[PDB]
This record gives sequence, structure tokens and C-alpha cells, in this order.
Amino acid sequence: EAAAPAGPKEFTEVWNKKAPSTLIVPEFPSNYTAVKAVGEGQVHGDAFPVNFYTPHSILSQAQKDTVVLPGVDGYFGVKASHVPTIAQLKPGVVELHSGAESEKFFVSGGFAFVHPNGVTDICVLEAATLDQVDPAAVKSALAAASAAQPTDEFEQAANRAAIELYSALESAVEAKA
Amino acid sequence: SYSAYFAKAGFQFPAGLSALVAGIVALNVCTGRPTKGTKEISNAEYNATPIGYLQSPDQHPTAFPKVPGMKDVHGSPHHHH
Amino acid sequence: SSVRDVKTGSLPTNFLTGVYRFWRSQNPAEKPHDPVNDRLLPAVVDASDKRASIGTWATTFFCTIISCNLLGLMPFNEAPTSGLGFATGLGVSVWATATILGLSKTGFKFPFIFVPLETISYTFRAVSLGVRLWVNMLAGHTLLHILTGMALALPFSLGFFSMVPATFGVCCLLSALVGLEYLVAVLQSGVFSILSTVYVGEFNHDKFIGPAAKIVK
Amino acid sequence: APSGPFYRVAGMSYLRYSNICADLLRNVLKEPFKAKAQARQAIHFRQAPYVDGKAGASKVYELENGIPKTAN
Amino acid sequence: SVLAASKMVGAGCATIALAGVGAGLGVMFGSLINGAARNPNIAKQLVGYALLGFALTESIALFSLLVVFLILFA
Amino acid sequence: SVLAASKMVGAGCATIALAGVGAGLGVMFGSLINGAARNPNIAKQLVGYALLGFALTESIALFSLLVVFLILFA
Amino acid sequence: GCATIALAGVGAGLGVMFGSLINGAARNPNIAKQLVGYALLGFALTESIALFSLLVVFLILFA
Amino acid sequence: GCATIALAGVGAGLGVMFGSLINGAARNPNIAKQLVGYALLGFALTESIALFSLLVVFLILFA
Amino acid sequence: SVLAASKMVGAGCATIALAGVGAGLGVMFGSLINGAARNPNIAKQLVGYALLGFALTESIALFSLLVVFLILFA
Amino acid sequence: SVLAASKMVGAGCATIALAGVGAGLGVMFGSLINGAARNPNIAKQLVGYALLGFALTESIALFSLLVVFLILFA
Amino acid sequence: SVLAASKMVGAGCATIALAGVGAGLGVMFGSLINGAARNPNIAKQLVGYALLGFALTESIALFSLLVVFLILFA
Amino acid sequence: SVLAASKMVGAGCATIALAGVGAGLGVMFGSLINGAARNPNIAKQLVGYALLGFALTESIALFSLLVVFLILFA
Amino acid sequence: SVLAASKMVGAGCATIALAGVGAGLGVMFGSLINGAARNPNIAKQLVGYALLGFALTESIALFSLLVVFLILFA
Amino acid sequence: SVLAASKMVGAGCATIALAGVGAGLGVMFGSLINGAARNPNIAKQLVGYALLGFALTESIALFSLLVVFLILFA
Amino acid sequence: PDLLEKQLEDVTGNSLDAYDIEASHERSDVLRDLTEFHLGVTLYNAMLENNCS
Amino acid sequence: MAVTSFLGKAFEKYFYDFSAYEQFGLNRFLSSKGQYVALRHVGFVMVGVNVLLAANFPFNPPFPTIGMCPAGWEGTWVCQADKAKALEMYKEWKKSN
Repeated sequence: EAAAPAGPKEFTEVWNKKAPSTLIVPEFPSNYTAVKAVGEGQVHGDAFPVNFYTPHSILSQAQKDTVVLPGVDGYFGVKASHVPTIAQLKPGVVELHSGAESEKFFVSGGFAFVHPNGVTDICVLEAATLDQVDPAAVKSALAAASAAQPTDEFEQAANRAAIELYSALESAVEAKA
Repeated sequence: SYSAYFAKAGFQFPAGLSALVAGIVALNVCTGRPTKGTKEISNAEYNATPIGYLQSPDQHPTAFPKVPGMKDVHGSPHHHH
Repeated sequence: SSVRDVKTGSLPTNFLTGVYRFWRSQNPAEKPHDPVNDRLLPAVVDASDKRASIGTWATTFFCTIISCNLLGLMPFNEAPTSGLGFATGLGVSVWATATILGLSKTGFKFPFIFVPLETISYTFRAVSLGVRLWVNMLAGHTLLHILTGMALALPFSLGFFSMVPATFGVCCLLSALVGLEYLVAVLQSGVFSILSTVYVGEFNHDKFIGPAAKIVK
Repeated sequence: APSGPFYRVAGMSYLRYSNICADLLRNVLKEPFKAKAQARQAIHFRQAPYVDGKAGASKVYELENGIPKTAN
Repeated sequence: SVLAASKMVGAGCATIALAGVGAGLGVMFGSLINGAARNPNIAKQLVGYALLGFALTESIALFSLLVVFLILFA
Repeated sequence: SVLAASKMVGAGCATIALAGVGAGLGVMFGSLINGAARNPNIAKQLVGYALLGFALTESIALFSLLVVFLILFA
Repeated sequence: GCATIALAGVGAGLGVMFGSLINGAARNPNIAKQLVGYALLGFALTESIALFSLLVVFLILFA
Repeated sequence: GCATIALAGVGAGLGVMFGSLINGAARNPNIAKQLVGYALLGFALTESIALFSLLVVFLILFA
Repeated sequence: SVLAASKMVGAGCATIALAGVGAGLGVMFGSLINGAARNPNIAKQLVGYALLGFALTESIALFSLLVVFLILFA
Repeated sequence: SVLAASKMVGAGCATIALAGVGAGLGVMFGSLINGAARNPNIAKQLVGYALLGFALTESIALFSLLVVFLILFA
Repeated sequence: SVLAASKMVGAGCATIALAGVGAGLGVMFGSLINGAARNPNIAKQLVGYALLGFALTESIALFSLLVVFLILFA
Repeated sequence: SVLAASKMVGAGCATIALAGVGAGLGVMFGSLINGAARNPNIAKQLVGYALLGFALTESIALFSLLVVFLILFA
Repeated sequence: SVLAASKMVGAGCATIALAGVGAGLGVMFGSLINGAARNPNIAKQLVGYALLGFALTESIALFSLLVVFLILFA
Repeated sequence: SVLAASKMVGAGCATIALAGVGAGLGVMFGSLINGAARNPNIAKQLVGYALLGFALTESIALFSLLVVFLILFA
Repeated sequence: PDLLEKQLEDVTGNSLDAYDIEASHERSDVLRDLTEFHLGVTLYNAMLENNCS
Repeated sequence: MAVTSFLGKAFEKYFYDFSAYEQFGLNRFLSSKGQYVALRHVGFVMVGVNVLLAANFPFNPPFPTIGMCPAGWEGTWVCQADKAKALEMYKEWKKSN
């Protein structure tokens, strides 16, 4: 079950046997991140590091005290020494609390990993804050998505994704403080 | 093409069925005990008894009985009641 | 003295090939560490000489019980495995075959307060293998006798070919119990001989002899 | 014929599904932020298979409103 | 008539064991609905595991009814 | 009249087998809702396993009420 | 009195199905008007067991 | 006394339906008052069994 | 005092229903922990649903305590 | 003395309500271990929900032990 | 015949233990339908665990039935 | 001597409250196994929660074993 | 023979401890199927944890079958 | 002989307490199998937690088994 | 996703089995979703690192 | 005829193409053919039950009647639930009838 002892350090030593000796080793994405998963530490009691990302932005990388994540089973919350978790998220609201103050991003879906060292790594695609969403045109397209269901089995899923996104978006503009 | 060769030999039993039937019969007749509803008596009783009195009523139930428990013979009326 | 001629690819030859190869697959041979070549071939042949013929025994018990269980579903016939000595006499005989196999793995000597509790749960396998076959063939046929007596109470009392929605719903309940009995006839011959491969296959383990001397590289 | 979530059994990959849900969020944003999100929504590239070594045959894209919701 | 009265009480408290068989056949037939909602491409196979599972726990529905009828009529 | 007094209390406890097919039919029909909430696409096929599971769990209600029919009215 | 202990199972049966309705609607609330179509049909077919238990309580007492 | 043992399953059925109201509301608190709109409908139908058990405990005692 | 004796054994069987509400609270207060361990930011709304849920399953327990005292002293 | 013997067998039937309280309490104390295995920084707040529930689960357990003394000594 | 009467009620109370076997078997046979809906790739291996588990759980059902036949006819 | 005879029957049906206490301890000690399999970093804190539960579920086991000896020796 | 008549009905109530062993074994053998459907790679190790849990739960079965064989013939 | 008879039916219906011990030890040893199938790294530590749970759940079985020797032989 | 991915973590157990999967379907099914997303992320970074290079 | 060759060919064309599901129309009333067989089955049982009962009708039933009597009998030997009683009443009835 351990046929290939791979890794970044192993690739350097074997690549000096097949490539020319002029070329130095290519870099690897492990050489650019300092935070690991199994590396012990990185909790520091109350506030744990939350890396809330998008493809186009780094929306948070400082530490928070709790993260309300919109998992596909339901909304769960993460405290500091949470269990290791690979959580696929629904379209829902990621709530980043620091204490008394909390910032509420509505995300489109996309995973969230809690690593064994207590590092939370939320990984979504479009993460809009609810301040820049308007509650008018959400049901203007949801009423259209509640009407147009043909026998296209590819649009079977794409309309299902259209309905469940706006429906969670309907319910998460109503309860704002 | 060989279909008419297999129609020639007709039915045939499995290839040792006479040892199964002679083994099941030899277990049902070599019981070593009287024959299920009968009792061995002496020769002096067998020669002295009518064949209507050797018969028991329990061993001759009625072939399609109009009342459950009807028997065909009645046996010895000389009960030891 | 002259054997009969068999057509190749007959349906009973194809069924019994698939049946035998099924029960043989339940206790597969274990792969040696060595590659199997002419060096390892007497060790593989001797590994097969020391394995029990559970592929043959389990299809003996499959074919003798599914033939007996399905006799109970033929008209004018009862299942022989609905008898207590027949059905439990096959269950004890599988259990004794497993034990005689496991006792011979040594020199026929029989194996603190734990081992009377491993033995009890092991000696109950004897009666449980046969009584499960007996009670299934008895309890299905007995329920069919009771419900045929109930379903005969309605046309006996009411009219012959009259008040037919009362007897239709119970003649279809009687018909669906004979249909379940065809499923229990096939399942209990399968469960008896799946379990015969499990019980006999517990003691189906010997040492691979293998090469004691090698010429490496 | 595939087994899994509602996009995966419908033949759709997760990348297309997660971008459709990314597309539909952008159509609901505030207008000072809806058009700048339309920048990261556009798809402009082209592809070409190379079955022999130099042959041709392609698929160009001049998409603006996002990844296609219909069947590929 | 202490005997024939006892057979009606004993067989009535014998057939209370048809409860747990009926509850086991609900947790199994519910799992056919949960299983064919997971991958409906196996939904003709999971019925085959349901009815093999139904026929083997229906067996306990008849083991219980056997003592019901060899208390009542035997 | 100890016989007719026993067939009432015998068929009384004979009916608590319907506790099992009452509780088993809840977890089978509860599984239909959590089967339909996950994928509502197949929720017209999941009724086809709900009613087949219902028809085979009320076989035990048909056996439990038969012993009630047979203790009261044999 | 001992015959109506069969109503314990329909009491524990309907709590689970209506427990699955709260958890079922908490997943996708858009199907919640179809799920009561399965909850109340599942309610009705389980109440036939509730009346089969009560048909014989009114046939032990009143027949 | 035996007739009110049917209240065991109604009390265990109700503890599961109000157990799912906690887990249903902790899974999306934005629907958390529609679920009680399903819980008390589900409570009203499972109390129907609790009164059918208590219809008998007064029809045995006072009828 | 056969009626005074039957009120003692009837009332003991009358309070068997406190097993069912005793296990209903263990389930409902078991999901209170599991709900408050998922998102503890709702941990004061769930007790607003737990103690509403507690008082409304006691409804069954005081119905069971009604007829433990309605046969005993009435 | 069939009254005084009836208080004894009625008391044993009375205290089988401690079965369901014993079964609910393992669910509630079991679900705190699963609750404190998710996020152990709530693991003393969940114990504040367990002992809230255990004080309300025992609430019906001593209602059963009141009845097991109210028929025995009252 | 109080001994002949008490065997008919003792065996009926003896065969209640087929409720628990009939309920445990559906829990195991519900797991085969779910576990083979997770990965159908080992669905020949999981039937080999269902029938090893069926054999050890219905062995408890013949424990219960042996006590029935040793009460009734011994 | 039916008073001291019913004390044997009453104390026997009294101690089947220890059924549910065993099923409580099996759910409670089971959820530690799944709880410590999730994060074994807390696996010495969770036994502090199970032995909090084992001692406080036993309280139901010692509430019923009181009435077993309060029937037999009081 | 009211002593000999009571050992028949007492041994019938004694053997429904086999109901819980019959239901608990289906949960342990249901968890073998769902556990081995997660990782088939340790499915030879989970059966070793199934047959250990079987042998220690069947000890509850043979302890109550000891009591059946100690009431009937001792 | 009514008192000596009640030692047999009382201690017979005393050991129904081992039902829920048998059902509890099934769900606890089921939680070892799913727990060890989640991470096999901890599968020798979870068994040390299983026998912590087995020996402490059996205590309720032996809290029953003293009473079946305290009704029968005390 | 498991054509080699879990096959390289599973040494004396698994490196991936520490995580509690919260997906709809199986772990082998979420890893199918998760490596396509890992493909699209490190491709988007690649042609954005390269364009700025 | 040849005794094995005639009615083997008659049973063959009774088995195969002789079909009362189409020769008697019967698609007007029945949905499939899989449910024509599923009540020709139950029809075979109800006919076979009613033939077996009627071919010897005056009989005291071995099976338990549920408290019902066939026709104007109601107190005779046919409805008598004690079998040694009804054997005496049948022997009296047989001289008259």
C-alpha cells in the first residue's frame, strides 16, 4: 500500500539522475506555505486561525473565536480544538465572529477543512457579504427558477442548484440585526 | 448435426438410482420393530383370533371421512375397560 | 459397464458447474509469498491435498436440501427436511464433519473457565444448523395448514362460487404464502451450505510447506 | 449512471456546478459590486485538440455572463 | 378447563413477538428507501437485498407463529 | 366460563404485536421523508418502495390480527 | 386494557416520522409542501394500525 | 392500569420529535419557526394517540 | 378488599408510562447537547425549544400521573 | 392479606419506569461525549446542558419513586 | 392440570424473545442495504457479513425456541 | 404466606428496571468509542465525561436496587 | 404441583433476556456491515472486533440461559 | 407451596434485566466497529475503552444476577 | 481521487482518515469533487503566476 | 394415435398459442398480462377450493369453522363442533337419508 515514497524532498534526488545537471530543481507549492496540518501547535487557546479564501481574494487570514459554517447537513460551528473535518458547504452564510463583533459572508458553496492543528481553511468560490446583495432580484430569478424545469437532465441539476441557492439566500436576508 | 443422436437414447434414470431406492427402502423395512400401529403377539393368539379382531379401528381411517374420526373397521368388542 | 453419453453444454451441466464453482469459491486457496512455478507446484498440490473438499461437500448439501425443500412445494408431497431427524441430522453431520476435521489437525485429542463458554457456543452450532432448516420447513407449512382451514371456512359456510370477495382476499393471501415458501426453500438450502463452508472452513488451514532451500538471484 | 450528488449523477463535474452557483450569486449583487464581479465572470479562451501532432479542430469561447448553465 | 383456557392466554402472549419482527421490517424497508435515494442506479439490486432480507426476517415472523399454533392446536 | 374469559384476555395481549408494525411503519415512512429531502428527483420511485415496504410490514399486521381472529372466533 | 398497549407503538411510530419531517424540512425547505404529502400519507397508513388496535378493543368489549 | 402503558410510546415518540426540533433548528435557524409550525402539527397528531389511549382508560373505568 | 388490592397493582402498572417519557427526555436532552455542540451560537434558542419540548412531553407524564391517582383515590 | 401482598407486586410493576429513565440517561450522557468530541471548547457548556437535562430526566424518575412509595406506604 | 396449563403460558412468555431477534435482524439487514448503497463494489462481501451475522443472531432465536420446546414437551 | 410470596414476585419484576440502565450504559459507553475515534486528543477528557455519566446513570440503577431490597427486607 | 407449575412460567419470563441479546447483536452486526463499507481494507480486522463483541454479548445470553437451566432443573 | 413457587416466577421475571444489558452491549460493541473503521490507528485504544464499557455495563448484569440468587437462595 | 490519491496517504492506517467527512455522499465521492476543485485552483494560479511572470 | 405423439402435440398447442387472454378478448378489462396470470392463479385456487368442498359437501369440517353454518343445518351433525357427538348424529341421519 506504500509503493511510491514520493514527496518534495524525494523528487529532488531522483531528478538529478534524469535531467541535465545544469538545471536546478523546480519549486513545489509546499515551499510556499509555512502552515501545515499535522504539525502540532497553532491553536493558542481561545482564538484559532481561520483562512477564509476565494479564487480572487483572501477574505480573512487572521484568527477568530468561532466560525459558523453552512455545511450540507446543516449549519455547524467551529471552536478552537475542533475535530478534523472535511466539510462540503451549501450555499449559505459563513459567520466569522471575533468576539462581540461578527462579519457575515454569504458563500456559494465550496468546501471547508478543519485541520488537526486547529486551522480552519474555508475554500469557496463567490463569497459575497450580505451588505452588497439586494433582496429584490433574488426572488425575481427564483420565481423564474421555480417555473422553468424541462426534461434536460443537465438543467435538472442546474435548476436544482439555482433553487437551493436563492432559497437559502431568501432566508438569510430576513434575520439581520 | 448431432441433434438426432441425442434423441435416440430416451429417458434414463440417474446413474445409480437403484442404490438410492434400495437404500431408502432398506431403511423403511429393516426397522427392527413392529410395523407402526401393530404389536407382535404369540402364535397361539394369532391362530385363535379372527382377522376382524386383529384389526384395530385406529389403523383403518375412513377414506374420505364425513365426520373427523370415522374408522372403517371396528375390531374386537372385547375391551378390557 | 458402458457409461451414458453426455451432450456438452447441457443445462444441468451448466447449472452444476456454476453451483460447484460457487461453493468452491467460498473457501479460496491462499496465495503463497513465492511465485508459483515448478518449484512451488508440489507445495501447491500438497496444499490442495490438505484442504477439505468443502467445494464438494457444500454442493452435496446444497443439492440434497434444495431438492428436499422443493419437494414440499410439489403437490401430494411433503419436504423430507420438514422432519426432525432428517433436517437436524444434516445439521449435526455438518457440525461433526467440521469437528472431525478440526480434531484431525492434531492427533485426535480434544480441546481457564473461558473454554466451557467457547465450547457451549460452539456446540450450539450443531443444533442451530439443523433446527433452522427444520423450523423453517415446518413453520411455513404449518401456517399454510392453518390458513387453508380458515379460508375453507368461508365457502363451506357461505355459497360455493358465492360471496367471492371474502374468499378472494384470502386465496390471494394463501397464494402469497406458497410463494414465500418457494423463497424459503431456496434460501434455507443456501443458508445451510453457506454456513457449512464457514464452520468447516474454520479448520481448513494448514502450513504451506514451501521451499526450504533456495538459489537466490 | 454515475453515483453521487445531484450534479455528479447528471454528468456534471463539481467545477461546473460550483461555478454555476458562483455565477448565480453574482447576478444578485449590489450594482456597485455586480459589474466588477462581472469582470471575474467572463470566459474568453479557445482550445484545439491535437490528435496527430499538428492537425487542428477547436472550440472558441467569447462568453461574458459566465460558465454555461446548459449541457456541454 | 384450565388447560384450554391457558392455551388462549399463552398463545396470545406468544404472538407479541410479532412486534419486533414488524419493527425490524420497518428499519430494513426504510433502509431500502434511504439506499435507493443515495444511488438510484443500484435500486434494482437493493430491492434484491430487501427481499432476501424480508424472507429471512419473515422467518422469525413464522417461528413465532409456529409456537402460536403448537400452543393452540398441539 | 373460564374459556371465554381467557379468549378475551388472550386476544388482548395478542394485539400488542401491532405496536411493532405501528412503530416499524413510522421509521419506514420517516425514511421516505429523509429519502425525499435528499433527492426529490426520485421521490416518486421512493413511494414505490414505501408502499411495497408497507404491504410487507402489514403482512405481520395481517398475521397478528389473524391470531386475534383465531383466539376469539378457534 | 392490555390490548391498547398496541397504541404505544403507533405513538412511538408517529413521533419518528414527524421527527423526520422536522429534519427533512430543515434540509431543503422548498420540498416541505411535498414532504407533508408523504408525512400525512405516512400518518394515515400508520393510523390504520391505530384503528386495527382499536377495532378489536371495541370488539373485545362490544362483541 | 394496563391501559395507560400506551402513554409510554407517546412520550417516547414525543421526545424524539422534539429532539429533532432541536437538531432541525440548529441546522438552519432561519427556518427555525417553520419547523415548530411542523412540530406542533406533528404534536397534535401524536397526542391523538394519547387521547385514544385515554379514551379507553375512561371507557374501561366509567363505561 | 379485592378492590383495595387491585388499586395497588393497577397503579403500579399505571406508572409504567413514566419509562417512555423518561426515555423521551433523554433523547430530547441528548439532541440538546448535540444541537448545542454543532452551532453553540444558537445554544439559547434550542433551550427555548427544549424546555418548550420538555413541558409538552410532560403533558404525557401528567396524564400518566392523572390515572395513577384517578384509580388510587377515585 | 391479599391487600398487603398487592402493595408489594404493585410496587415492582411501579418501578419498571426506572428502565426508560435509565435508557434515556445513557443517550443524554452518551450524546455529550459525542458533543464534547466535536468542539471541546464547549465541553463544559454542554455539561451545563446535560445536568440541566439530567435534573429534568430524574424529575420523572422520582415521580416514579413517589408512586412506588405512595402505594407502598400510602 | 395446573402444570399442563402453565406450560402453555410459560412457553408463550418464552417466545417473546423472538421480538428482539426479529428487530435486531432488520437492523443488520438494513445495514446491508445502506452499506451496499455506499460502495456497491463490495456488495458480495457485505452479504457475507450479513449472513455471518444472520447466523449468529438467529442462533439466539433457536435458544429461545429450545426453551419453548423444553418447557412444552419436557 | 402470600405476602412473603408476593415479595418474591414483586422484587423480581422490580429489577427489570436494570434493563434500560444497561441499554443506557451501552449507548453511553458506545458514544465514547465513536467520540474518541473522532479526536483521540480528547480521549482522556471524554472518559471524564463517561464516568460522569456512568456514575449518574447508575443513580437510576441504585434507585431501583433500593426498591428491590425495600420490598424484600422492608 | 404449584411449584412445578411455576418453574414453567418462570423460565418463560427468564428467557426474554434473549430478546435484548437478539436485538443488540443485530446492531453490532449491522455496524460490521456499515463499518466495512467505509474501509474494506481493515475488514479482516473489524470481523475480529465483531466476533469479540459477539462472544461477550452472547455471555449475556448464556447467563440468562443459566438461569433458565437453574430454575427448570435446579 | 405458593411461596416456594414464587421464588421461581419472581427470579424468572427478575432476569429480564439482562435484555437491555444485552442490547446495550450490542450498540457499544457496534460503536467499536464503526469507530475502528473510521481510524484504524486508534483501534487498539478503542478496545481498551470497549472493555472499560463492557466491564462497567456487565455490572448492571451482575447487579441483576445477585438478585436472581437473592430471590432464589435468600 | 482514489486512482492514486488515498492510495498514497494510507500508511499504517491513513493520513486522510483523521478528518470527519461532512459530505452528502461517500468520502471517495467528495474526493472526486475535491481534486477537480484542486485541479481548477492550481490551474487558475498557474496561468496567473505565469502571466505575471 | 401414437399415445405419446398425439396429445403431446395437442398439449403443445394448448400450452403455447391457445390463449384465453386474447381469444376471449379480456384486454378490455385487464391492464397487463402479468396481472391476468396473477388472478388466473387466484382464480385457480378459488375454483379448486369450491370444487373440493362441493364434491363431498355433507361433511363435518376438520378445520375450525368460525361459528358459521352452511345452509339449513345449524344444529345437525354437519355443524356439530364435538366430533364424537357428530359421529352419533351422522349415523342416525344416514338411516333416514
